[PDB]
Amino acid sequence: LVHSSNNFGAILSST
Amino acid sequence: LVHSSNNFGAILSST
Amino acid sequence: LVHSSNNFGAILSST
Amino acid sequence: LVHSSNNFGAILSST
Amino acid sequence: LVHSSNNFGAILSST
Amino acid sequence: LVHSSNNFGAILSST
Amino acid sequence: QRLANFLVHSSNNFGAILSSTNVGSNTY
Amino acid sequence: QRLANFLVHSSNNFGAILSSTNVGSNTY
Amino acid sequence: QRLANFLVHSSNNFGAILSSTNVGSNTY
Amino acid sequence: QRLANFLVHSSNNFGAILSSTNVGSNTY
Amino acid sequence: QRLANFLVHSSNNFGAILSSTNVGSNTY
Amino acid sequence: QRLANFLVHSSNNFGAILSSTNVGSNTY
Amino acid sequence: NFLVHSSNNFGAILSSTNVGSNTY
Amino acid sequence: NFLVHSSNNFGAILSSTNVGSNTY
Amino acid sequence: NFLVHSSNNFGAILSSTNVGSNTY
Amino acid sequence: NFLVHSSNNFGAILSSTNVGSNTY
Amino acid sequence: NFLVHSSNNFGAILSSTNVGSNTY
Amino acid sequence: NFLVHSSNNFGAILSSTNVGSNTY
Repeated sequence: LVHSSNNFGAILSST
Repeated sequence: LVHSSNNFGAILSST
Repeated sequence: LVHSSNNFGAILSST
Repeated sequence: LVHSSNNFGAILSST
Repeated sequence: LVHSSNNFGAILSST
Repeated sequence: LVHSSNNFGAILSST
Repeated sequence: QRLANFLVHSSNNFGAILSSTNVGSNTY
Repeated sequence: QRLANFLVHSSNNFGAILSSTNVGSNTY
Repeated sequence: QRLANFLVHSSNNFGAILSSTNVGSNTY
Repeated sequence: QRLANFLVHSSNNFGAILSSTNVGSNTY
Repeated sequence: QRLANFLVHSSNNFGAILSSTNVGSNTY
Repeated sequence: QRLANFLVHSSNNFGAILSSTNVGSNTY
Repeated sequence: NFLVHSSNNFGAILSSTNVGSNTY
Repeated sequence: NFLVHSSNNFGAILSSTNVGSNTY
Repeated sequence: NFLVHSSNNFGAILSSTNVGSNTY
Repeated sequence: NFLVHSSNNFGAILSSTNVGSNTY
Repeated sequence: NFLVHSSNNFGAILSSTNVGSNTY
Repeated sequence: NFLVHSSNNFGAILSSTNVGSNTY
């Protein structure tokens, strides 16, 4: 589960 | 489950 | 579970 | 579980 | 479990 | 468990 | 969530880019 | 969450970029 | 969370970048 | 959390970068 | 947590960087 | 935690860096 | 095989070159 | 085979070149 | 095989080059 | 095989080069 | 095989080079 | 095999080079 709030940057998730 | 609120950036998810 | 609030930087998560 | 608040830097997590 | 508050630097965690 | 508050430096943790 | 009076400029690139530039080769 | 009067400039790149530049080779 | 009157400039790069620059080779 | 009147300049790089620069080789 | 009137300049690099620079080789 | 009126300049490097510089080889 | 290249310049030359200012 | 190339310039030349300003 | 290259310059030359200012 | 290269300069030359100012 | 290279300079030359100012 | 290289300079030359100022 990935939760993001007010993301102005770059988010990278690898599973 | 991916939840995004107010995303101004770049979000990358790989599963 | 990944939770991010007000992320202005770069977040990288590898599992 | 990864929790980030007000992240202006670069966060790298490898598991 | 990793908790970060007001991170302006670079945080690296390897497990 | 790693807890960081007001981190302006570089923190490296290896386990 | 309340947000107001904010200007956002976002640019995202996911594609390979190849650029070649030549300026010159003039005889005077 | 309340946010106001903020300007954001975000640039993100995930793609390989190759750039070649040549300036010169002029005869005077 | 209350945030106001803040300017943010964020640049993130995850891609390999190759740059070649040549300036010169002029005959006077 | 209350934050105000702050300017942030953040640059993050995770990609290999190769740069070549040549200046010169002029005949006068 | 209360924070105000602060300027932050953060630069982070995690990638290998190779730089080559040549200046000269001019005949006068 | 209360913090105010502070300027922070942080630089962090985790990547190998190779730099080559040549200046000279001019004939006068 | 006789080849001659002659270039003569007597005029002031001003050159300005800008390459860049790209956002990715 | 006789080839002659002659270029003569006596006029002031001003050149401005801009390449870039692209957003991706 | 006779080849002659001659370049003569008598004019003031001003050159400005900028390469960079790219944000990634 | 006779080759001659001659370059003559009599004009003041001003060159400015900037390479960099890139943010990653 | 006869080769001659001649370069003559009589003009003041000013060169400024900047390489760097990159943020990573 | 006869090769001649001649370079003659009579003009004042000023060269400034800066390489660095990079933040990592």
